[PDB]
Amino acid sequence: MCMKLESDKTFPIMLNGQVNGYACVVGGRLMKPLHVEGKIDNEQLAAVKLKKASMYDLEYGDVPQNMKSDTLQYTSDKPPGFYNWHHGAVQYENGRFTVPRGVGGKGDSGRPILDNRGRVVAIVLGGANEGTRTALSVVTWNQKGVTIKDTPEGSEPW
Amino acid sequence: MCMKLESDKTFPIMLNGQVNGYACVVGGRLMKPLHVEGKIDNEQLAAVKLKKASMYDLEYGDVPQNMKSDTLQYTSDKPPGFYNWHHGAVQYENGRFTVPRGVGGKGDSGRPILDNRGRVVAIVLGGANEGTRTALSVVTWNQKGVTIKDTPEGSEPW
Amino acid sequence: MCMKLESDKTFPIMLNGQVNGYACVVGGRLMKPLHVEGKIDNEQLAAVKLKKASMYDLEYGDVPQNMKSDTLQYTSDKPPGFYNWHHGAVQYENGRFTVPRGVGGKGDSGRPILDNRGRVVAIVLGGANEGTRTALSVVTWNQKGVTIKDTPEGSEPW
Amino acid sequence: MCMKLESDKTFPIMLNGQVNGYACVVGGRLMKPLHVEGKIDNEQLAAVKLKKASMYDLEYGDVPQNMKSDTLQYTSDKPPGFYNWHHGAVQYENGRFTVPRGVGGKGDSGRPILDNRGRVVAIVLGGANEGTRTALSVVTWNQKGVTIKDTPEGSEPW
Repeated sequence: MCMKLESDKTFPIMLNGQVNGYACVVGGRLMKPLHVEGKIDNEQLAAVKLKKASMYDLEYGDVPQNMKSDTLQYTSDKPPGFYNWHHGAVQYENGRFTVPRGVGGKGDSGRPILDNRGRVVAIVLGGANEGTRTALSVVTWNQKGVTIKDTPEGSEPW
Repeated sequence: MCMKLESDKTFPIMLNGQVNGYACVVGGRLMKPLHVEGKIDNEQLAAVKLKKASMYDLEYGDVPQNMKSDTLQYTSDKPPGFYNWHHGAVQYENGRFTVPRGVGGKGDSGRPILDNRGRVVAIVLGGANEGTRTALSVVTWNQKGVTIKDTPEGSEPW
Repeated sequence: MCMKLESDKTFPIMLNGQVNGYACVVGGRLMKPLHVEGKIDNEQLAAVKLKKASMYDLEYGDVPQNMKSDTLQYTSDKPPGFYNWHHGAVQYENGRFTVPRGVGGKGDSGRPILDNRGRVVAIVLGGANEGTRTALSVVTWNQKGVTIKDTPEGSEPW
Repeated sequence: MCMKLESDKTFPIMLNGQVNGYACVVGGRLMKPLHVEGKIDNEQLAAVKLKKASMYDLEYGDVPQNMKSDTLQYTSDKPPGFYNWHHGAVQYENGRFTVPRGVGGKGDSGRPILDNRGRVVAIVLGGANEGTRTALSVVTWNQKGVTIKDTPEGSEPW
């Protein structure tokens, strides 16, 4: 469903032995979290220059020679309820994302959140424990279309 | 229906003798009426510092970790029609909330008013007897999402 | 008959370790033993002031607003013998109270004795010890209606 | 199996909103960890005065009346492996207590490891994920029977 579109499209961040985060291409732009250290695979886009965003906890750069294809696409249209994920289902309510407790941790701090049509609405960065379902510190796009970072209080980077 | 959803979300307040008004938790925020005195039953949120909002007759505060299973999402979208309720059914004809004649009484002045899909649109404070189908004063949200009061006539605050 | 009627009428006293006595609501007044120590349950009824009658080994006070359905009227009329009781049956032969040996004991100081019509007739505070029929030191009401203290020799209060 | 066996003996420790650890009744001793902060439940086993250890990261005391039910015999007679547990089965291969991946989180820092005959063998404190399979820092009893600590490298309390 969602994993068949995310696979071979979202690229791991190797810390020389284990994955630390994930890097994703949206709109022809490669981006990966700033707090995640390591080297991304495949030589065709591992040498891309990334510039810091600091406030968004992201580093973004343009992937070359394949911007026409292999684009996840992004959309600000976010009707609440039942968005899919590589770890199952996340729910949208009151301007905030919720995931079941327990799932999520280190190594999952860069995965995108897709739609029913393979469209990205989110790039997960961190999470905060909220008792029964944990919230997600995440960059999204508001109604106008500008990137905004939503952080629940006390959110570690998973 | 509404009783099942409001269970384990609506926490009554006792005056150390008996219940004198419920307290609601909406949007990750506890709020109780100003005129309701006494401590609340659930001791986890009985020790939270509560800020006065005496224009709206509510003490409000932030829940510690009950963001899910006490969310009880609110929306300002209130189409005219019928809404479910703790006791019976309420209606939003002509921009006001009216209950049947005999229902409603002292000690029952914190009850939320839910939607068809279980979204709180109203918080009951008091009410007045406008013949049959008595209206009731209530804290709601306008079109822009800003909290307002609706206090019709000489509504005795129970 | 006796077990159903004494339910929600005999209010246990806790010394924060265990039940150690019963406080009884009769005639529109609460009364509990002096020699029992701890905190009465039913926090509505725990907050009332109790004044001491050291002559009858009691603390008595006015009950809260629950006038109706919580009277439990007492009877000065005492036909001899065959009275029901919480732990069994008592007897009123020769103006004294006799029980089978082995009943009662520490932690059971304050349970009432009911008549055939369910009206309370006696509230025990301790007990003597005869070989077969154990005696009970008790607060009863005289044939004129004035309260009296019937205590046999060697009444262990427990 | 062990879930029913250790029930009503493994008393949880409150973080004032949830459970952050477990306490054990071993040989009349109320054993709870020191890093697990908060208030222990009940009142019979909560009002006692505990004495810190700070070398084994436990705290101990005595029960006043519960000796009839304070029945959890500790035993150092320990063949290497195949021991039950609250969650699964633990293995003592190569002189080290071992568990599969993942299981064990916050709220699970104080529960005993039982024997095949319902005897307490170990009291878990923390763990580390390294080597072939993850290992546990735990307080146990050696061959001579004196209290001993076994701790891996980088064994933070989960």
